[PDB]
Amino acid sequence: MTEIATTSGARSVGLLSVGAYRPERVVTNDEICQHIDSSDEWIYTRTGIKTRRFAADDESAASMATEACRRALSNAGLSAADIDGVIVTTNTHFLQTPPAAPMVAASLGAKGILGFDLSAGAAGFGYALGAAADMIRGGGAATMLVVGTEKLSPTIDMYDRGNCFIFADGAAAVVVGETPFQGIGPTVAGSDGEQADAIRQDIDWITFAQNPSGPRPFVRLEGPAVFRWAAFKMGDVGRRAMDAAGVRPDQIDVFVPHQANSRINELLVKNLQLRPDAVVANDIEHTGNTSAASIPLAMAELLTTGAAKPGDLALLIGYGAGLSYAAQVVRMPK
Amino acid sequence: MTEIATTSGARSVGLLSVGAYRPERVVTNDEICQHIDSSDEWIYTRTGIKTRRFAADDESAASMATEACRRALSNAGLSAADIDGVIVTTNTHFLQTPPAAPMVAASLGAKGILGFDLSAGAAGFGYALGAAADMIRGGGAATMLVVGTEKLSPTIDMYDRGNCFIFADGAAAVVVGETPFQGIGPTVAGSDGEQADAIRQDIDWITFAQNPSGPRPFVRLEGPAVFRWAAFKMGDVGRRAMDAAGVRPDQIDVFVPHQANSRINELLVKNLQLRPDAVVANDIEHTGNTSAASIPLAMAELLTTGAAKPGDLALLIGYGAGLSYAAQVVRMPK
Ligand SMILES: [Cl-]
Ligand SMILES: [Cl-]
Ligand SMILES: [Cl-]
Ligand SMILES: [Cl-]
Repeated sequence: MTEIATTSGARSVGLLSVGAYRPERVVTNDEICQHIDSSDEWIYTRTGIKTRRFAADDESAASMATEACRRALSNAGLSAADIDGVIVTTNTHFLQTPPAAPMVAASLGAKGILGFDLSAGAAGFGYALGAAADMIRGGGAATMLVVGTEKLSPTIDMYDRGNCFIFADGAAAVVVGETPFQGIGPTVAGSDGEQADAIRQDIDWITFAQNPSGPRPFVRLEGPAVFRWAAFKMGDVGRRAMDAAGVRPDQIDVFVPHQANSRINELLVKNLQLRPDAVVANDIEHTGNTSAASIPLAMAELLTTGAAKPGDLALLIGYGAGLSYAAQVVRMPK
Repeated sequence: MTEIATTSGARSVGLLSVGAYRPERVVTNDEICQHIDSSDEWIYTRTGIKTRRFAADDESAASMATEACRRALSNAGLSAADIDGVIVTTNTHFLQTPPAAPMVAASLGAKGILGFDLSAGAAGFGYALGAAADMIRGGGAATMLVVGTEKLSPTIDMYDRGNCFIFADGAAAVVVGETPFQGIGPTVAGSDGEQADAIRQDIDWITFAQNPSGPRPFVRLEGPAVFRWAAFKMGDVGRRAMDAAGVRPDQIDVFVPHQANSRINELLVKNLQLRPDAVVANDIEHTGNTSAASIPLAMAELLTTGAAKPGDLALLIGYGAGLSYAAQVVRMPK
């Protein structure tokens, strides 16, 4: 008889670049406060958000992903031909099928490359990044695109005084490939499925399709439940990720938690025992909560301002719907 | 520069078991023929389908996935405590969020384990299995559940003369873990995003939500286009998968293509130059096309009839929406 072959690729993998796409339209707190009894002062104090970007009607999660990938490729000095696969992570691709990944690949001029869509709420980026790293190390690919993208705005109920000022749109991609030294730490992930209702679409699409003249679905957020969970549990997740990467808290240069709420993230900083001079992502102020796109958007922001430098040691922690979390230590890209 | 650590897992990974859930309700060709001009004879001759199963109204992709996982765990002699992660592959989770994986995990009594949803049409199982193997070999997990699940019945237009008799419901799960010998070969995958319309939801959920007085969304299949692509291209994909696994066509005991159409799979059998006595999955006769669930359901069927034996060398080829494909050689589970 015979034995199935065992193969592998390059074990040392890193981020070669990040590229970001932020839709043109700025929406201020004042504009949001047209339909709720609140204020700019209240929203900012409670969430850290001042403005956010909304995509145009002719844009989609897929279209924004493609643009982010184009920019990541340019920032890496690479072309579509250099990519072996693409993982699209999103929760706002509004078709059951086909998946966005093949269309994104085709738009980039690499229609034939492997790829799929990964959905895990905000934790989607960490899972997709870990999955790309795993695939590359295993020899299934040499270089990959991982893109987080969300068009959340069409799912927002603008009268919902719990979340209409939270969610927003955008996309950001990383090129993942072989590096001289290890650039992506082990994935630390998990969930709490018992709190699946905390971030949800309230009416499923089929129930809706069978009663379309009735209420339509919107995203709902049980804010305090998520706040409590994230603020209390993500510190341990961070410690596990640093432990797995073999780094001490005081070695982290840059902290990039999912941009859910500034107060949650501030509490995490105070729990994580980072250096006083550690750089902390605050992209939320002008980006809001872009779920799956949040972390790569925040990474791009930090590099843009120069607050983060290429090579900086970064701790990434994604947390959100499903109650799903995913974290890893990485070295900052270009 | 601070160095980043790397974990390592098992070298030899395989399918420990499969578990299958087939919904109670049997739907005959004639019962489908009620809103179209066709016959049982025609459907069977053209597609290889005699009956299919429909899930009840109180069932979902997620609920079926859970039951399939329960059975897979039983068939492996394992409990939920033995599982480190779960990947749900589906294209019919009818909520943008939360993802199904955490709720499946919670239902099984392992609310905390890592997991995510992966969408790639019919190729989803191959991608998820590949990702599970990659994660385990990478040391991110030791044992995983990979479950393909589909509730397509509510997306069927009974007046669609091209596909109303094609799609169906069901779920099947595999336990993936360390094995004495190599059980999962290298992943071979790719797509054709230029043919993204071939299998699609015709109207996106948001456009639909904004126009309730218009048509509702249904799944559409450009049958001939998919037939052509699969019949002409999947042979090469199979040969690539066998080559990567270091096995010859004449060493394959079992061929498990996606159950899209019996005549496509018959053509593939001939093209692949397999042994005269090689066994070809034909679960489609009483299952129809269950997209992501199709391959593991077919595997379970072959094991049920005894056509496949545990340990048998099997070629898997998933082909479907997005135009996505994923293939690998595996050893059959229990
Ligand atoms: Cl604290
Ligand atoms: Cl989220
Ligand atoms: Cl069969
Ligand atoms: Cl499909």
